[PDB]
Amino acid sequence: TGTTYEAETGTTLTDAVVETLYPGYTGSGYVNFNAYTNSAIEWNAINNMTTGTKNVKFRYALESGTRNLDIYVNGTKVLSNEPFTETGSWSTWGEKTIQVAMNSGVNTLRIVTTGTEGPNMDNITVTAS
Ligand SMILES: O=C(O)[C@H]1O[C@@H](O)[C@H](O)[C@@H](O)[C@@H]1O
Ligand SMILES: O=C(O)[C@H]1O[C@H](O)[C@H](O)[C@@H](O)[C@@H]1O
Ligand SMILES: [Ca+2]
Ligand SMILES: [Ca+2]
Repeated sequence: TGTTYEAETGTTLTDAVVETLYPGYTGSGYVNFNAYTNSAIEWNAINNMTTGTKNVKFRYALESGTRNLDIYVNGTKVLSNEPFTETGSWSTWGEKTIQVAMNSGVNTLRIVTTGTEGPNMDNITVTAS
């Protein structure tokens, strides 16, 4: 089952805001990226039992188009312009899973816009791959 970390709480936001306009989110809301570039969500407390490759499953909404995010783990960029494809509606919450290396113990993960803005981001769920 893993751990789910909400996007809206327990994070640091840059040019991004907590929003509740579209229904279906988990927790208290979701995050809306505001800037086409350099908007960010940083999770500061991703807590793993083991070091290894993780499945990081983003729950997100994206009415149309593809939007690409840079993905950092423990301060190092590890995915460049990773695509988030459309869900069809701002209240259609889809899932996208990436496979990235993380350490045991406490880690950080930061996702950043790069020129196409971002999906509305609900949470991430991290499991061992
Ligand atoms: O070590 C791991 O990968 C897993 O550790 C578990 O305890 C966490 O609940 C899960 O989120 C991590 O993916
Ligand atoms: O296209 C976007 O990024 C934005 O479009 C609308 O403003 C929508 O209400 C937002 O939730 C979304 O973030
Ligand atoms: Ca937005
Ligand atoms: Ca949420």
